[PDB]
Amino acid sequence: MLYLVRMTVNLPRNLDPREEERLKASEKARSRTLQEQGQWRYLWRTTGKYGNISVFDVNSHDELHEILWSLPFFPYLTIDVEPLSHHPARVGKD
Amino acid sequence: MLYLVRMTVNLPRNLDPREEERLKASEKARSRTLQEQGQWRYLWRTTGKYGNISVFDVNSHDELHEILWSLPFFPYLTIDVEPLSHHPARVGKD
Amino acid sequence: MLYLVRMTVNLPRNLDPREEERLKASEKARSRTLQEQGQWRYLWRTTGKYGNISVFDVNSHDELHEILWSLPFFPYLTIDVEPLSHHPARVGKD
Amino acid sequence: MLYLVRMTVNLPRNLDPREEERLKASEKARSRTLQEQGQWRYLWRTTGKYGNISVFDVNSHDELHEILWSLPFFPYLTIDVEPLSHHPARVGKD
Amino acid sequence: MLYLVRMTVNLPRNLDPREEERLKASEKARSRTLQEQGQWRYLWRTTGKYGNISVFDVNSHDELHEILWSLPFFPYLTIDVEPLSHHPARV
Amino acid sequence: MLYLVRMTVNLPRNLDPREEERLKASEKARSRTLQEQGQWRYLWRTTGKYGNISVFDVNSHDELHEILWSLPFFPYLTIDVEPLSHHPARVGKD
Amino acid sequence: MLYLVRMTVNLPRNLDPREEERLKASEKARSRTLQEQGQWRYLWRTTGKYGNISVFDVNSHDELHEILWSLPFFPYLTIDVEPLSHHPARVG
Amino acid sequence: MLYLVRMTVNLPRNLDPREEERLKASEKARSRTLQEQGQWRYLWRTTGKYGNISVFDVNSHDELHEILWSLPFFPYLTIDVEPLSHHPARV
Amino acid sequence: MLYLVRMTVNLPRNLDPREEERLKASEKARSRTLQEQGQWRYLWRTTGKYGNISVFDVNSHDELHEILWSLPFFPYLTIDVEPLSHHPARVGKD
Amino acid sequence: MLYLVRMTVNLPRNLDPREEERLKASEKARSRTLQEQGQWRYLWRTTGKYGNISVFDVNSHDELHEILWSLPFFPYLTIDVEPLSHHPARVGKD
Ligand SMILES: [Cl-]
Ligand SMILES: [Cl-]
Ligand SMILES: [Cl-]
Ligand SMILES: [Cl-]
Ligand SMILES: [Cl-]
Ligand SMILES: [Cl-]
Ligand SMILES: [Cl-]
Ligand SMILES: [Cl-]
Ligand SMILES: [Cl-]
Ligand SMILES: [Cl-]
Ligand SMILES: [Cl-]
Ligand SMILES: [Cl-]
Ligand SMILES: [Cl-]
Ligand SMILES: [Cl-]
Ligand SMILES: [Mg+2]
Ligand SMILES: [Mg+2]
Ligand SMILES: [Mg+2]
Repeated sequence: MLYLVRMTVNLPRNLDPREEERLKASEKARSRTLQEQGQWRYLWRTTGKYGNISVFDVNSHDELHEILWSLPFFPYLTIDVEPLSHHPARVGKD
Repeated sequence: MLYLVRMTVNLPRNLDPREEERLKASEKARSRTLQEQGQWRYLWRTTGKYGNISVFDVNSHDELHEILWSLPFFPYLTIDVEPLSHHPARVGKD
Repeated sequence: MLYLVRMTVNLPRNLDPREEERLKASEKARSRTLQEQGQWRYLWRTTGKYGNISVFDVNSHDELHEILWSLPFFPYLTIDVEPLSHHPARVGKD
Repeated sequence: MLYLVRMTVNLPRNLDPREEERLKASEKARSRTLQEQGQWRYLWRTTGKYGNISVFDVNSHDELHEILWSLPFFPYLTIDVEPLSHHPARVGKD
Repeated sequence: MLYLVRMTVNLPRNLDPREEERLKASEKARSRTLQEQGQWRYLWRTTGKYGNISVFDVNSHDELHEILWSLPFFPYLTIDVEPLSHHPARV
Repeated sequence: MLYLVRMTVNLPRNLDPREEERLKASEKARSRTLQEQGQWRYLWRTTGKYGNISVFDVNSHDELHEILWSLPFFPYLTIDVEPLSHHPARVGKD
Repeated sequence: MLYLVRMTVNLPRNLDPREEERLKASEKARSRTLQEQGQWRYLWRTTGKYGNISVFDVNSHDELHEILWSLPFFPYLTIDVEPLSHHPARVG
Repeated sequence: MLYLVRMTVNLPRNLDPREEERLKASEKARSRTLQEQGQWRYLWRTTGKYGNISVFDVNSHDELHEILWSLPFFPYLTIDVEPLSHHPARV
Repeated sequence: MLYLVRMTVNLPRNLDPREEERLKASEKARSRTLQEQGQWRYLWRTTGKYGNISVFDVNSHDELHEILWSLPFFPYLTIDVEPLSHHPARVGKD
Repeated sequence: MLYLVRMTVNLPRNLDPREEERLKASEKARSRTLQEQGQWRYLWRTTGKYGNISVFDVNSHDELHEILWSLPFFPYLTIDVEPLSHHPARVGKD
């Protein structure tokens, strides 16, 4: 099942610069795994913005929740989740 | 380049049914052509709603504008256009 | 899996009263079938308003979409859909 | 009487880790008792968010207020409360 | 139980004038009985607006729903409902 | 003349317990005084929230501003003020 | 008592032309009176829009309400009302 | 030319008492000068809130900008600026 | 002085076709004159929309008001106006 | 490709005068270069606010994104990006 997921990142200014670097690296490694495995299907950045606009391909809401909750950035994210359906006019794969 | 495009459809209440069925057919035919040609890259239906969420891959704003203005549904659409950029953490193709 | 679904009903003021009564009877019959078959899991009235707050239990976004699209009231509904996940603190049935 | 209640949780970043862990266990024990007793009728996780959607079954607005005010998380919650009425098309339990 | 209820009225421009007079009289008669009985506890008009801001006192959500749905104006109202609780500092 | 006033409270997290309780005590005392004198005509708690919905009965906007300013909570309140007029269909007290 | 009042005007497209010119003349005459009295204290037009942004100067909310309800345009107006208080830094 | 200006004030919670005092004093002195000179034409308090609604009378957008930027409170203000035009019904 | 002006066009669906043609021709001729004279300094279309986003250069708010009020499309426009100032970092023309 | 870009600036309250002076200087120098090279086509101040309205002229969304990310002010900016198209009624340069 497909979901459109928007994430806005607000890392705190008083965040320790050294922890910030560890967080950033952990986040990148985690999104790599998830893209390689296919759950994180598309990953784009809205032009001019931090954060991402993505499509996830997972088999349940619970799975999507666990993936998002697991992200190192989660405590600093604002997330919007929108289910996507097959469009009858679609030519090719969803 | 990539654009995330949301469209919501509000067809007039007083549309003659013979016109409405042919308008829907022409819209579907036009989106088919655009998907086949590659400009309309992804097309999804907003779950529970008469609209679509799409990704267009076109070479200019003017090209996207002309494509949207061309749609049979255009006079009845509410459209939001968001430019998408490459995410540095992307694994694979944009 | 579960979805929280809000629906608000806006029937046209010019609706033939006989057609309005037929439409309402059709809507009520359709929601009965969907509740008996288990997809329409919970159904409440929004106090003071002509609408409902519901919980649907289906196997895909597409299933939910087809169900909502099929409702006799669909052309007159404003619908919001939100996925729900199992809460780790839940004691009892979902 | 039933109420739909949305809660979003924003724990302070400067929360002492032992304070936080015990706050989390206290919250879970409290929601457990309220669910066992029936006042907290349904509880779901908002997919992708630190929060919940709940249905409470209590005898008065005052009873609901006291329950919410008493939750360990209350000082860190954003709460929305909406009364629910019995829907005439309901087949099955509320 | 108390509820704060806001109502905004939008009567259609194409309402038959006689029908509009009758509707207004029916609405006023209905709010009169509900206020006399106590369920419609307070009724104010928002300054500058064709609406009301009210407090209802009823025994359940279902009772309030039936009362609101019963109003002659219901098809033309935008309604917001908010539960009110006793304030511990109330004197 | 009558005003509907909504207040939401956001106390600082960094208050010593003694200063927090003193603040809450001063607030309660101030609201008691205004209620006894009649300027604070009605006072209700928003179910599930730390705030109030109130009706003030005062002789000028200037008087209302000074009253609201004078509340110990003022520096921590979000306030909305709405003038109320006598309703021609009213039967009973304002 | 001072109030900041915003009004946006939406006349029906199907208004009889004669009736519409009459309504406009009645509105202008009514605002003239209220301005002469000082109750409609300031009257401006938001640049680019059909309506007004105004300050009213009246004794009570109820008086303001009757004034607004009285306007020939009232059925076609969207109105926002905000109370204004004396500012301690005001000079004059 | 006239402008309707809304200002909402959010002073830092960490300001020194003495420093905040001086800052408020500087703000009040600046608004006094601007009102005496006529550029700050009207100044009202938004009832119940720490803000103001103002009308400015200046000769260009650039002049208004320089005036607002100069306010001691500027870093702590949220400002909305609306150009006002002469109303044909103004007496 | 300069103003950013956004305009969205909503022509009635019940316009006689000749009237609509004349209206469009009149609008285009009026915007031509204003651009040639310099009051309408810049004119762009928001991609995907029937409107424009423009910069006007006029000597007063009243002058802008009269120009906008003059437009044949005025009754069908939603307009937003915001003042622009010379930016101290600008290199090149305004 | 033209883009309309709004930026609002929120500099940290704790920057000392020399930090602030240097950051502003760096931002000004960066915008100078971008204007000289033609990517930053128009630049105006938002009257009464610490911000700007700009028109950028670049060959891809990614080019704009890298330019915005490169600004000294970027961590402190709120940015909105809107694609612009050529308007059929335009007389003059874009
Ligand atoms: Cl990200
Ligand atoms: Cl699930
Ligand atoms: Cl579609
Ligand atoms: Cl282009
Ligand atoms: Cl329903
Ligand atoms: Cl929770
Ligand atoms: Cl009413
Ligand atoms: Cl309170
Ligand atoms: Cl007007
Ligand atoms: Cl009054
Ligand atoms: Cl102020
Ligand atoms: Cl246009
Ligand atoms: Cl002017
Ligand atoms: Cl800037
Ligand atoms: Mg007209
Ligand atoms: Mg048309
Ligand atoms: Mg604006």
